[PDB]
Amino acid sequence: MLGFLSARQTGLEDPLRLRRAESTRRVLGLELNKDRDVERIHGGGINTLDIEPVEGRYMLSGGSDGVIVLYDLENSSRQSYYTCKAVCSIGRDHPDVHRYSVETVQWYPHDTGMFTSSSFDKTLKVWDTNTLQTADVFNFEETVYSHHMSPVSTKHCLVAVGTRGPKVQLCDLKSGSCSHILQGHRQEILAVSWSPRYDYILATASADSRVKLWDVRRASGCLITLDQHNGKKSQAVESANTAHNGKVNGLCFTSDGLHLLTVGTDNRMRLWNSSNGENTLVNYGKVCNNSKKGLKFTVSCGCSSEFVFVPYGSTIAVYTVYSGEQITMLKGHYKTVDCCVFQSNFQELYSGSRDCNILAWVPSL
Amino acid sequence: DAEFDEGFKVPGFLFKKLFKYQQTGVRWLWELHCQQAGGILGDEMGLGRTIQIIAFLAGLSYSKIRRFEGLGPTVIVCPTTVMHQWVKEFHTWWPPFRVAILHETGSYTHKKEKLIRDVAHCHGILITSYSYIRLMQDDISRYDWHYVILDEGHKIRNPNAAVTLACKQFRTPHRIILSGSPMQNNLRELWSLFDFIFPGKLGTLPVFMEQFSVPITMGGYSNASPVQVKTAYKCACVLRDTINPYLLRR
Amino acid sequence: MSYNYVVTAQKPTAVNGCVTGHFTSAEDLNLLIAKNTRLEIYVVTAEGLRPVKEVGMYGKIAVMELFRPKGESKDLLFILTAKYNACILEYKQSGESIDIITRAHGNVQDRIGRPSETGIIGIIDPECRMIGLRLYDGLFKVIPLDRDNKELKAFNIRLEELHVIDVKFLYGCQAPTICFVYQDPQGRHVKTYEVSLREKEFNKGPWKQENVEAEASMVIAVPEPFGGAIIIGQESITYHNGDKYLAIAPPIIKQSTIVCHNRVDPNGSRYLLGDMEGRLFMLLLEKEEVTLKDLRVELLGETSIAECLTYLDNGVVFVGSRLGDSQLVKLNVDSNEQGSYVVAMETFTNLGPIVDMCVVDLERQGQGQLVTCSGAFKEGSLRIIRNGIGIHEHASIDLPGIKGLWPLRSDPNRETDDTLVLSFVGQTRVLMLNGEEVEETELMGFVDDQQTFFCGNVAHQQLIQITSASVRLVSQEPKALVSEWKEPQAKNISVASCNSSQVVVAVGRALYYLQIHPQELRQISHTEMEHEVACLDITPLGDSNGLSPLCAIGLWTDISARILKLPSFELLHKEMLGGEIIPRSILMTTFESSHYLLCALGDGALFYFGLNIETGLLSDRKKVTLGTQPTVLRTFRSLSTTNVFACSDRPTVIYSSNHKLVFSNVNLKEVNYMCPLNSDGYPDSLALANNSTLTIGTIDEIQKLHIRTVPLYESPRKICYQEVSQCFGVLSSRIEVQGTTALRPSASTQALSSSVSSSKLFSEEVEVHNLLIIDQHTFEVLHAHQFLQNEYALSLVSCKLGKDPNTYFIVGTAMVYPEEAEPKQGRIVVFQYSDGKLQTVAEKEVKGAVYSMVEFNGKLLASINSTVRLYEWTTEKELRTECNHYNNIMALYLKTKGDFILVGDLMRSVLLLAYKPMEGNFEEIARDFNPNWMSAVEILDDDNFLGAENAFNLFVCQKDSDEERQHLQEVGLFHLGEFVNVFCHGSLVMPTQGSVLFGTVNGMIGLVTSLSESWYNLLLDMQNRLNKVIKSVGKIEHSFWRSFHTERKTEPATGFIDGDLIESFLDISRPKMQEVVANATADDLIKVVEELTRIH
DNA sequence: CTAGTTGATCTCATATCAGGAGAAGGAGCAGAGCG
Repeated sequence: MLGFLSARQTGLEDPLRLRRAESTRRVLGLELNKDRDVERIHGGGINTLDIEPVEGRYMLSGGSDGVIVLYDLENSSRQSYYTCKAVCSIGRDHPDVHRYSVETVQWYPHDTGMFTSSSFDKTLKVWDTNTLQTADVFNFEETVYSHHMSPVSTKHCLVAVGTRGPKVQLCDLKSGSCSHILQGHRQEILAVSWSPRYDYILATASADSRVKLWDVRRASGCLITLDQHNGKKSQAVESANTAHNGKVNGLCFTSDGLHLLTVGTDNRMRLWNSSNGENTLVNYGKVCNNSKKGLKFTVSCGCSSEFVFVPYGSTIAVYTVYSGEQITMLKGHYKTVDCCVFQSNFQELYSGSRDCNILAWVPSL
Repeated sequence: DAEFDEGFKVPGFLFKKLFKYQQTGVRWLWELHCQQAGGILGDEMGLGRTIQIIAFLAGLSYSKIRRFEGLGPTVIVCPTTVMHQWVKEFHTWWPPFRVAILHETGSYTHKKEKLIRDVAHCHGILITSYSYIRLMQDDISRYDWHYVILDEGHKIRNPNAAVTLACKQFRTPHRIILSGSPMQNNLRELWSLFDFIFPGKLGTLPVFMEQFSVPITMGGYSNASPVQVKTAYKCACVLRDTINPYLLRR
Repeated sequence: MSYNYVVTAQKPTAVNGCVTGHFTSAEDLNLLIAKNTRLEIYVVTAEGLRPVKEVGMYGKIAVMELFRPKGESKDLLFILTAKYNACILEYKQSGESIDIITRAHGNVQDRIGRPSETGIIGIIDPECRMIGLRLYDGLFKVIPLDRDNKELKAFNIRLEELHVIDVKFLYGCQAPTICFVYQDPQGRHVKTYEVSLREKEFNKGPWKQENVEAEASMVIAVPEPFGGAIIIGQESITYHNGDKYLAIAPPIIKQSTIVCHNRVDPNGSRYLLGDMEGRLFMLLLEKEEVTLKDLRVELLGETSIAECLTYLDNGVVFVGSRLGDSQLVKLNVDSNEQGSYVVAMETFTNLGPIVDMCVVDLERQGQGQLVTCSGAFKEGSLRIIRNGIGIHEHASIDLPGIKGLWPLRSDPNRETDDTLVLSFVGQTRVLMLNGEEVEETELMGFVDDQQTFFCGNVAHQQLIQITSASVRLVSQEPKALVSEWKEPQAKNISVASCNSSQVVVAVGRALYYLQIHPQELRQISHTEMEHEVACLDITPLGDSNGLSPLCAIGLWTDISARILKLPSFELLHKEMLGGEIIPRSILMTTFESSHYLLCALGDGALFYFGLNIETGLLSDRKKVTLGTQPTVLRTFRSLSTTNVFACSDRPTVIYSSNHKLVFSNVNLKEVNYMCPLNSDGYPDSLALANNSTLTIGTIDEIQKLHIRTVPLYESPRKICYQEVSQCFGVLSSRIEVQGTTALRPSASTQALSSSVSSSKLFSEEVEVHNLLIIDQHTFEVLHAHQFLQNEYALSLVSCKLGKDPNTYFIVGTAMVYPEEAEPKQGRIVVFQYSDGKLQTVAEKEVKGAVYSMVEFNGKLLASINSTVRLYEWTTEKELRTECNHYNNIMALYLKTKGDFILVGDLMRSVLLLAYKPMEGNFEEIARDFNPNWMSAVEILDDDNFLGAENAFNLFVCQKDSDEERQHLQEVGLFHLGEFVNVFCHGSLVMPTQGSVLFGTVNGMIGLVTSLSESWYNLLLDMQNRLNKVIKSVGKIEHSFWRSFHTERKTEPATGFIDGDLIESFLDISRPKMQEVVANATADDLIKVVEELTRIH
């Protein structure tokens, strides 16, 4: 490394090199920090975590018990050891607490003043962070498996919601219009994700093994259906063009938004070109999931090489996105792992699990 | 010429003949085309809804926007009285288009399917009536239409009429309704019109009734409690917001 | 809120990009040079380069390429900025006026995207159908040109290969066809695509993907006769045209990697190839009748380390270097008897990567003087930068103890003074100074037996000589004296004064007025003062009649530069000064506005006044201290106006700029006396005497920063000044190959004495590190101590610790082995330089790299890998730990002010630490929780902390005003566009508070200083006005350019004023100023901006 | 051949106590293994 410092200092390399390379080096060194803890507040498993996109200071966390906890990730104490204390919490006594498991929780991109959370009580509630009161409640006729607000839309403020119904609901937070539906799936929608590149592209994955990308502006159905083989097994599309051979319970666009990673219960992950949904044939090997609900996984950002961190049973498996090489499997949870979220500032990973723990993985040295 | 966002140039002489509101309309229709969504031209009658369509399609063909090299084959469904009116209108305000009439009167004097094929191949503007749409859903819905304008489109206001289903078999996203009154008795009519132009926006019909028609209606009755008045008010505003982009009602 | 003023003391000198073409005219051959933010336009003359225009971009010029669209007369310039401002610039010269009109511009930054590893590539289709930009991984932006935009609307084509090394547009292709090297897991391959602007997507390229060398990093598009491409890798050069595959592995290019290239010909039969070692190769394509027969590489020679090189014409090659001085070389047809064809014609100063610098008050003046570790591997050097007038020493003659100098026109016809007079003790010796030749030949009428207080040319075609005894008015042409006056009591004149018309000479406590008449000397006035005369001046200034009206006097025991009305010797004014020291010189002159008086005391104090022609009353008393020796003031008339010179230990030119009196330094050791001379062989020259010899030369008077160069021939890393020892300690680094062998004689290997570290603690090409002790007068390497094998010296401080009095060179090192990514081992070595030797006084094995050491209140504060610990110097002379601090990722930068320690981190960005002495441990006071990757840090005030993030930004943190009090508040944000390597308190000069210099990778030296709230508000207002008035080259907005920019954040600037933009308020015409100053008057702001420019 | 007329024929739109016997399920609960 001192070579890296000397290269930065002399302008041999752009300073971008040392960031990105050092960021990567940090990611490869992720290790369970016992020099950092997250305060236990969930009585039930953590289904979801979300670090705020601006300033990355606060994390939301949704539990199987229905509570939403709001954690502060900055070490405000002077010690080197700290516990990420829980700022607020939608507890059992809140009048608005969810009744059943919170399945997704998301900071409003663009501003930390409002977050949204959806549950198995069939509601997507929008919250004022400051007063911690709901500002809006959308009711759905079927249990919500995931939602997602666009990380990029300065223009629209749609929330895509996937329920057990076969239809994707778009909920407009600007005047509250929960009527719009995308129709074309056939079984529950286990994962939705807006594109980080394009304002109005949404990808939705369903238990029917199909993943569709939609231009929600468009009035004409899906843009693309991802097909495992790219056409080697080609049929008039009524049942073919499955992304997976099981349920597809996870989606994640890569950072720059040029590829889509889907995980499904055939124990595979695939990487897809998000422009024409073609399959890049990245291998990745066998990725165990048997989650019956959405599997929340992330990608890294701002490294030399992009990584994807996928819950693999009771561990987080780290893979290199574009080559498939499994970097490592981070082993520190006790029960299955439900969600991992990446802190892009410091290359830290937080992962929740059914054992009611949120473990921080920070680079060593 | 007049220029809009991506490549839309409408000829200047044509533009100058238009009014300011008709120009706004042409812009709105093109923005929809960009979204690939449909809309309702709900201008009050006599403002000249047809002129705006002429201008917009003319501009689209002239700009040669990029399957289709500009304006593909298109079908106009209008009430039986006004077919030759539309033919006349295309002929004056833009001679270049071929505007075939599909009717017993017509001008073809052969089998009709040959005419359907002819227009779908040479990329004309097939005018027809709601009846011939109901009666040849098979033939007509086999040719990749580019635009599916319905004039006086309120006739599709019954979601179960045969003509409604036939009109909703067309595949292109560029569906347009020109309807001076896109709602006449109840909102079920509105939902039907939106389900032609934009099949998902207002949800399914049951859900639309449940969420919008019942509350909005109950707020009109004399004996309705004020609470229900306010629910109606809320729902009505939500509905307007939902339908704002896709309805241009001057 | 913080109020900071950033300005450029030295513009960037590193050439990051250069192109040639016909930009200023169809017939001109231009060299366009991009230094980071400056675009420099030259004309390629038959000799050298003639500067024509230098413009300032509001951006780091990332891409810079000339292209000629069809029908265009002359080349247009495409520039892409690091913040992705694209523009197409055309040069329009309208007589004297020169403009750079923006033919198009835009911002092509994608909202999101992984910026490509290899960096911003910008290519232009050889037929100018499109500009291809690779900015992000997996995308390829196309800017059409055939669709003539003014906004540069660009579209992405998705590139199926995500790691693209280099890319070029091929020649002789009906379609725009790109050829790029990309890296996939299966190796590196070269692929081609055809670009369809109509389909806005790629197509199958002419010749399919080919598996190329593993380290292929360069693509060379070869012009039409051959077509194809030449891919340069580390060990091979291969040529592809689709069916042809020439491949060579010239053993000579294996030693270093080829990093730049240039097409010598128009037909691509010859290319220059520059490597990271500084070798220059010529790649030859042998045609066969046309196809390509074979490739040859021949080593032309060596140059500076080239970043970019361009072939101009007639063998003249511009070698633009980021690491060393840029070069203008010649390529000889025949070798130089050393195997080299390269012959350096010219060298352009480049303060290269400034990795460290210090401000030393060398020469014991009141002037700071930067000494910087500039440059790199072969181009490393120490640069000494200072502000002072520079003159050439043309005519020297060594006559001890001069006490007089006067210009005399011995040829009566000419108005040039072709004769020079000098008085030494009791006689006068003259000089013919004929031509450039200097010898002593005697002119009649002047005596070799008496001292001469004055002589010179006077009216009526007469010369005058005032001696210690009596005055002599010679008639020039005919013969010797026909007029003599002497004191009636024959008392020696003690103080004299004279001008072209009259004479005024003091005789003790009384004064005598004489006036000249042709062949006569007439006495008129007389007075009896209280005490003896000290000094006079009677100079006619703005005379316009023939005689001065006024006189000034300094007297003994009543110290006062008083004023006299000339015809009456009467008291117009009597102003005291104080002190027991007699004034030794007094002068009055005009500086652009009116008569001023300049009276000085024997200790360099000097008072400037506003003198009236009617009352001649002294007011506006203000003082300036210049030197310690008694002084003397003699004027020389420049092109522009009167420019007064002060002669003492610190010779200083005196002058007024924009109606503001300036006190410039001259970079000569000492000057006893001065006199103007404008000979036939010497125009407008000076004649400066010292105790030994008579120095002669001329002054440019441009007040430019003078830069000395000490070639080290090895990368300097750190530098500190040990005043007690009169030396600089420099951490140097040289690269050895094999045990090992030096590739060249470095400054370390050429020291007077030497030594190697013999330590008991720890028991291709490698870096050897040395500690150079460098003489602070001669800048010779007094000593070079080599450090252990595989030991990297990182930090270096000079200080004295504890209570012992010795001043130590303390080096913190690390043991670097390739088996690891972060050193586990290192040591703090204490050296003492005494008796020309560098003894090792102490050692301390630490468990990490010692990135930084600051001396902290008698104690050594080192930062080992992630710990900041404080060491104490025990009576036994060893370092003993006192406290540690661990809450750091990497404590890279340490600063100090009192009990407070500012820690710049690798990526946690700043931490305000306090050493509470009462307890003996650190306390984390405040911290900035933003993820800024620091490059340097500084402490401006007790609570303002300047920072530099590696994204070319400056931010100022502030301890706010509960546990939110442990949050530093970023109150200042500013995008510098430069990579700061070092901050340092000091100033290069003799309204603003404090002064922090910084040195950057590009070679900029800038200056941050604190403003008050009122001035900051005013200057921000004018900044907005200038933005509304001044128009930038690529129509970039200044606010956008100075906006804080990071890949995960973007905020507008605040708390920082671009002193460059403000100082640009002078270079605009008066109507534009009035546009600026609509809502106080303009002259107020001109005064303000002048005073602002006074700081650098 | 061509309008005009005329049946069908379709679509669409308009509104508020003296029974008895037996069989099936469920619930309560004793108790017996048994892990």
